[PDB]
Amino acid sequence: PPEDDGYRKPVQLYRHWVRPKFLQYKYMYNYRTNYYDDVIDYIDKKQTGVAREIPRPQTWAERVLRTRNISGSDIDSYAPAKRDKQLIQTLAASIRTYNYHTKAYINQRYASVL
Repeated sequence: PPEDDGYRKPVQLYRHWVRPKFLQYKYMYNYRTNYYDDVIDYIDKKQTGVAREIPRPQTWAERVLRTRNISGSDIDSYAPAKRDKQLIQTLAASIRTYNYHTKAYINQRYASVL
């Protein structure tokens, strides 16, 4: 249908007025920063003396995983809690190991006949 179209039509909707700016959206900024993050990281830690291999180019999915690694990890990090809670009862059992002990074996007699 849009073959004999030429241009993309003049201005419309003059009287009502629409189109507030909507100037910024977050993930677009994330993508823009993503396209340069690896190279800027490489260079600015290069002046610090720490070494890294060449910034191999990354694909879009690779870029998104990179972004999640640099952003999702920062916003989502709750590793320590359940581990120590689970270790709590193991330690409690470790104290509880007394259980009156005693009896046992390889412990009998006093004879010196060898």
